[PDB]
Amino acid sequence: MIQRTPKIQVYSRHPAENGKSNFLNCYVSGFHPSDIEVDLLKNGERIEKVEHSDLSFSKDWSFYLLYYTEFTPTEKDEYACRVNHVTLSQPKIVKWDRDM
Amino acid sequence: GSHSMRYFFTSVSRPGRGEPRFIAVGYVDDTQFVRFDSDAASQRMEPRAPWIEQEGPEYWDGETRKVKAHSQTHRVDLGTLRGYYNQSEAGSHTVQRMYGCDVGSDWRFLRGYHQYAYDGKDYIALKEDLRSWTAADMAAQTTKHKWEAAHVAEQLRAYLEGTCVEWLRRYLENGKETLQRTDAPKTHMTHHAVSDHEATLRCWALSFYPAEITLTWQRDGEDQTQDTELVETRPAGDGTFQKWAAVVVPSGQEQRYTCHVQHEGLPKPLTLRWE
Amino acid sequence: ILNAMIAKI
Repeated sequence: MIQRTPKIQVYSRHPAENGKSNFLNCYVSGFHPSDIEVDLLKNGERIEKVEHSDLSFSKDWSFYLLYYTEFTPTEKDEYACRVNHVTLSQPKIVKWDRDM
Repeated sequence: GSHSMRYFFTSVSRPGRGEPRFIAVGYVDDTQFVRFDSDAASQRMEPRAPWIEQEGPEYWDGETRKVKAHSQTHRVDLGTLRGYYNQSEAGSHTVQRMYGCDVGSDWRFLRGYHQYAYDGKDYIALKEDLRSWTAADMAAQTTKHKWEAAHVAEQLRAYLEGTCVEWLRRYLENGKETLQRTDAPKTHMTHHAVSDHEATLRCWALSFYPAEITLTWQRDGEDQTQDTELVETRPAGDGTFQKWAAVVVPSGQEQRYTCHVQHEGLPKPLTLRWE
Repeated sequence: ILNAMIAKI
């Protein structure tokens, strides 16, 4: 059956400023079927309190979801998004870049 | 400007794991305002925008009742579609449904939609005239004949041209501050030395609504479409959107490159240049 | 608001 790979973007809601409260976003879109596992990572460890938007889909029927959590960026803390899906043989990890 | 209202329904069978999943969401333009989740505790249609919260108990009780009637139909549809295609009970399958209406700048009916998909492919859809059906394969034609005999398109057309646009207008007036707004993009550039003889120029657009936007780069006025990295427009999570476009420029050529921003919230298109 | 009639496939 139809299987489409998720596109992954990891980014902050506001421009990253060290010491200022923000939201870390991981946006997964373009995927099919709907089962997908998304985790936000702080220095390689899974963040517990992560929320996500309500499952919706684009005109071509592929799904999109926004996972997000409050965070205060620092100079040294590294963040990333870890996504697993039927189209991925192993989890795909995208590192957060504050000018991407 | 023009406006739309859309409802999206997802139904996923869960063999051995009980009832199928069912998620419904409603949108006005790019703003979600209602949702229903079969796995959530409330078993109600729930508000997702502040301007829909003033709707009283009758609205919520009626939308809850109707959304349950959508859920029950999709629960049956999964079994029915499984039979049409001679599929086993062991596999999970997906049904999606979308319908809604478009209004133009005069806020009168412009277009109506009702689309249905099985396992990621078009299954059956109402044609633009809101009177005939487009059926993808042989199985879909059995549904088409059933819906033609039951005059399903006649009732859908009345909903799409009547109820749908009337309540769209009501939502637009009630949520005027949220739905009749435009947030212009806040724009800036970044410059990152990749190596010693080329650098990445990235044109940002932030905090804009609605999602529609055009971000392009030019070199000496010539479009750089094949040489521009363009990310998909993405939600900020606060109801606005983000997008950037980047180009790799040889060092000393930054002055040749212009970034162009077209968005409804701008008084006129932007031309940006690293200088 | 939702449509009140939902025909099964």
